[PDB]
Amino acid sequence: GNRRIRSVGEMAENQFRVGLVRVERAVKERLSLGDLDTLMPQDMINAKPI
Amino acid sequence: MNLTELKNTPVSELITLGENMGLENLARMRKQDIIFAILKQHAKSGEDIFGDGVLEILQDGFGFLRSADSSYLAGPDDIYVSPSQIRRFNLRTGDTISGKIRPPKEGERYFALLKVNEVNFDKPENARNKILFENLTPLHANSRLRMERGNGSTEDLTARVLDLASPIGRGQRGLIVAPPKAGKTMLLQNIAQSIAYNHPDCVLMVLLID
Repeated sequence: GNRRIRSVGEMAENQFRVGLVRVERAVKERLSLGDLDTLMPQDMINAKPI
Repeated sequence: MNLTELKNTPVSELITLGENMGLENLARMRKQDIIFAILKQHAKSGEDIFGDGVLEILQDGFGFLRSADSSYLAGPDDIYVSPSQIRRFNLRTGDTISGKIRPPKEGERYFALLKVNEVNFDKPENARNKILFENLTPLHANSRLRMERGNGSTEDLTARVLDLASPIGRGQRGLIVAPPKAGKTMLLQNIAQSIAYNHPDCVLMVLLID
């Protein structure tokens, strides 16, 4: 009653969220010093961490 | 604060200005480095810097603004043009760009472009809508580009003989066939002088390779 089962679903959600926050850090660092109507939302999210 | 204005200034005045601004000894320094240091010191005060040049888009996607006084040679004072702005304004190789620039920050080597003010010596709203050169309808030479001076000078004989032999019009595609040691230099000089005298409105460009 004190031990759980963590299958592939949660184990993948955790890693996906880790990659997502690693991307969000750089996205916020860029948008904090960004210019409105200068870049598209596709040139500010590096897909490499995910 | 324009790049060409500082490029036209002599070395002595730039050295004096740099010494008045309170920087490192500029006597043992290149003129380009002096201009770079002056631009850095002037931008540290918060003022804006402006530049211009011909765009040269690289194969990767970025580009620089070459200068005409250096025969479009790769210089340290070239203005970096991000591919984002190229994709936003549909810029191509040859477009004259004039806008505000900033000195390179830590880890950069070239000036960056913030806002473009004038494109091809015209408003960007007129350059965004334009017909490509590959779509223009060709035609034969219609307007007459007379080469005769008319001042009665002794050098006008060459222009008179050229007009009597082969008149030149707008859009002409000719050839000056001549063996070496014939007088091509003087003939080209006379042609250029007659073009600059008779038709000063046309854009004259002399290309001398090798």
